[PDB]
Amino acid sequence: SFNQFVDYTLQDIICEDSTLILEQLAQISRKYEISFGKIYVT
Amino acid sequence: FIKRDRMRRNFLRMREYNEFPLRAIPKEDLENMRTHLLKFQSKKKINPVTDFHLPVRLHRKRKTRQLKVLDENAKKLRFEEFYPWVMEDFYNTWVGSYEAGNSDSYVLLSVEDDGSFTMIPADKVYKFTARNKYATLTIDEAEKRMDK
Amino acid sequence: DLDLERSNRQVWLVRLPMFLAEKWRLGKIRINKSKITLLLNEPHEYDLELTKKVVENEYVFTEQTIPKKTAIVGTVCHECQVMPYHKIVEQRRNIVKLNNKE
Amino acid sequence: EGLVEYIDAEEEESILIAMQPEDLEPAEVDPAKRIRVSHHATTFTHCEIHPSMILGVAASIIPFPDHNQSPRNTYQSAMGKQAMGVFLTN
Amino acid sequence: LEPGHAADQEQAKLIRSAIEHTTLKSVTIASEIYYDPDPRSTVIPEDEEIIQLHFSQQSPWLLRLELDRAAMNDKDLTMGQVGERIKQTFKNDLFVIWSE
Amino acid sequence: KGSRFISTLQVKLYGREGSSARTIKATLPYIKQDIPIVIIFRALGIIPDGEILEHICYDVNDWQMLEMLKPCVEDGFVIQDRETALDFIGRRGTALGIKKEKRIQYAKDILQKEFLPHITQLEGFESRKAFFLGYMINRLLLCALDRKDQDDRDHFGKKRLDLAGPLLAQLFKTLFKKLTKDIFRYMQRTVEEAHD
Amino acid sequence: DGPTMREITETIAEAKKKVLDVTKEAQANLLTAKHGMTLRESFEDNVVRFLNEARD
Amino acid sequence: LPHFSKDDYSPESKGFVENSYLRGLTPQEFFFHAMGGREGLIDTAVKTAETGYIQR
Amino acid sequence: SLMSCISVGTDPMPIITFLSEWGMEPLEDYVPHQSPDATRVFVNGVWHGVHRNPARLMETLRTLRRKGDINPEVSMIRDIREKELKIFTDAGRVYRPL
Amino acid sequence: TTFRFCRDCNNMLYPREDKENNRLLFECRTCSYVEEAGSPLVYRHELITNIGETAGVVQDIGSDPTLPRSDRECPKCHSRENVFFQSQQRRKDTSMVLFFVCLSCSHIFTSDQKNK
Ligand SMILES: [Zn+2]
Ligand SMILES: [Zn+2]
Repeated sequence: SFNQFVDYTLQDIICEDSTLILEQLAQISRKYEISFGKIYVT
Repeated sequence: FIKRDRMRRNFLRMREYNEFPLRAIPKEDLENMRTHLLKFQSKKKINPVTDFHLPVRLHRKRKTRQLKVLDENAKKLRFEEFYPWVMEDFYNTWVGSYEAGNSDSYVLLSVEDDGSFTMIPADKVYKFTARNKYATLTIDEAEKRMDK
Repeated sequence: DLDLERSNRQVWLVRLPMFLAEKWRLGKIRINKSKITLLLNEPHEYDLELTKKVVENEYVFTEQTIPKKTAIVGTVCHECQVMPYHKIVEQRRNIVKLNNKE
Repeated sequence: EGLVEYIDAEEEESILIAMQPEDLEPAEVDPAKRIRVSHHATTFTHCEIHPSMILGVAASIIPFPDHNQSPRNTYQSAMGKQAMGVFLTN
Repeated sequence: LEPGHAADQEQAKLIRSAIEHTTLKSVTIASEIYYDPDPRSTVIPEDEEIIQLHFSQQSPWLLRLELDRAAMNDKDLTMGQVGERIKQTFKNDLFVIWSE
Repeated sequence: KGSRFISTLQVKLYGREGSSARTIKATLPYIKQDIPIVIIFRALGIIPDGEILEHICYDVNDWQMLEMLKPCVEDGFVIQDRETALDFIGRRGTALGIKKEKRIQYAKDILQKEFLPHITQLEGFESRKAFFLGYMINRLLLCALDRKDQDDRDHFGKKRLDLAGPLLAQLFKTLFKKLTKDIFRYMQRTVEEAHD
Repeated sequence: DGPTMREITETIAEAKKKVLDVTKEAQANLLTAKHGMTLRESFEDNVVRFLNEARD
Repeated sequence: LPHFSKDDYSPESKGFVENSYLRGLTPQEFFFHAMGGREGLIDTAVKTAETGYIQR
Repeated sequence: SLMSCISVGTDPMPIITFLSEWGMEPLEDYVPHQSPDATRVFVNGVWHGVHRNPARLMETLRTLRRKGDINPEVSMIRDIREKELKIFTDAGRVYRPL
Repeated sequence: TTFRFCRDCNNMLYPREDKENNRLLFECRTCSYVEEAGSPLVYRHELITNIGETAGVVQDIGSDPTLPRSDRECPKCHSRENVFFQSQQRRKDTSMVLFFVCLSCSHIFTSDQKNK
């Protein structure tokens, strides 16, 4: 279980919420996005 | 009949037809024109729109930084086209629907004016149903009627 | 003002394995009788299957409360599907179930 | 090689497990031997690797458990957890 | 048991029915709902014979039902008491005629 | 995979044995009350009564299931249009979708999204959702007609064991979620206040 | 005793025959449950009663 | 058990042990005796819960 | 039990994909009257269509599992009397060798 | 039972009291399509069950692994190999008769001596 979880599943949870986007108007507007990549474990 | 240990050394002891050439139709129309599959549930033999009626018209029918739910664009674009396709006269009626099960991997064999074919995939599929042919509906009286 | 070119064009739609599906994103029909056979282009030779000889109330249209330029191609004469050469396909099928991730 | 299969509870519903391989798989006396059933049935699909393996970790240590009143086995499995001994070599 | 009527096999069987709840559905097999054009004459043949027996303006529905003999013959009874019971249950409006 | 919804659709065979009103209501999530299922068949897009039964009683010759289906069918007489049913369902649960043009579209939201988090959570497969529902009510009549035993829920095949892997996962799933929300908060204020 | 063990086996075996006949009788729709219990209900009674009798 | 064909009401299948503690039980028999033995434990646990409470 | 092991769960995608390529008639196009004797196919309790010759299908599957084409932890059950074929790849099932 | 349906409308047909011709019609409550009644029967309840007792028999039932086997003959087929099972109606009141499956003429005979 633990090895399977560490190897495969742990990457999944990162994937489903990797990105969150933020936008604010101007006076053309601008928008900000933060995204997650591969997971690395020491 | 008891346990054993000394069997190991035994292992050491054991040791006509119509060829129609094809070609993908050019892509500029594919940008402008999207092709889909039409289907009916009339149970009719053909149910051709030729016999349906004339005319025919088929068409669909200060805040700060904020956490917004996400969605893949094609679904998001598909989220926006929620208007049902409707063909009418100005009296028989037809309304389509999305199936999303077999619009993915299909390329059709258009047997064109020439014997050869242009092979065309399907962008979408739609399920048009004959509706209101008997033309009865009680959307408002139903709530009262259910008490009898 | 929907356009109807013929609405009687025959089409033989086919379900294909992804390996066949992805490769098309020519043909040589050697119809034999009901021993339907198909000569693929070069690599294997996979025949056609009589998925359903007659298929009704299904039609092909194209589109270009606002309508668009809608044209109708025709009807599915016979729903078909590829008959997967096959040993390599079976080998490919076994190979297909042996992928992985990073 | 596909000589031994993996089976869960649901899969057990639709199989026919023979108890001991040579006891039953081939077709066809000391009274002190325990009386067993025969292999009248033929359409088997699996045979138990060894019936004694249905026990757990604590239970397995019981000598001749099939010669005991079953709740006694439970008691031994309980105490066996608090048996003074040597738990690790370090 | 009754003091004098003790150790009497048959006498006990008399009482056995007397208290035992006997639902009509416990003997019925099936119920048939028919349309009969004549209140007197019935399309089915088995119905016509009994009619003149109790004979010699009514709804054209027909209700017929079937019961098991042995289930009846466990708590043995007669349909004659059944019918008047049914009659006296609601009224003599529900014209009921039963097989013997 | 994904938020591990705890949506537990239920089917209720209303009406006791013998006594009338042997109609069957379901319970879609996020809905005020229970709903007769024949609406859902229309709601998912099965208008005629014959199609509804064909989605449940897979055998034509068998009729007792159809017999028990008869009352619930007539309970759906009041609706003959999917949208009418759909819009009506939108009324039936948390109707705060004040715009009626958005109130009826709320019904399609629940069925697509909140209804059966398994077989799909995209759009279009509404027919497939019906069949599973139609299959589900096929089982219920069978048990109600005593051709199958009551489902033993102590059977081990119906059990699953969650080891350290999944136990960490779901526990980690939430912990990671709270991390993101906090990162949004800091991300909001800097955009809010042009800070570093 | 060897004899006693053998006699035991006869006792167990004779019980099976009692069971076997009753089993088939049920399969021939012959067994008649007395008033107040089902056929299977009655069928189990004789079965269990035989085995307990046999052991005792 | 998966070791039996369906519809086997014979005593060795429905849970009658014919062997004796002197010469051990067969698995199918042995496993059954576990359930029968267990049922007492649960009951004895319950009686400690119930009888103790009632007596109070 | 000493032989017991717990399924870690796999991706069901290959099977379902493989199923379609071996005559599983898709459910969206299923017409029960037109195929009265169909065999419903489930995957982790998720109906994905019907079939018409399950016996051909079944032993074909097990061979793949025994070939190692299908991961051996994947449980699959053919229930003849119910006209139903089930497949499981869930994580957390309890399985033993045989 | 065995109730036809509408056409171009396809809905279940309620009965309609045809008194003038003194018969029974069947109406589609969706569209006014109406046709007669095919049988004088209207409704049967059938409190006791005698249908579905023989469920599961197909071309492949006898190829089941776990069913117990037997050796009696199939009467018409005169073949003395068969497979069998218990009554498929899982109801307590049901008797414990047996049903057998031929493999030669696939004739499905019960084990009853009372009424064949
Ligand atoms: Zn109609
Ligand atoms: Zn025969």
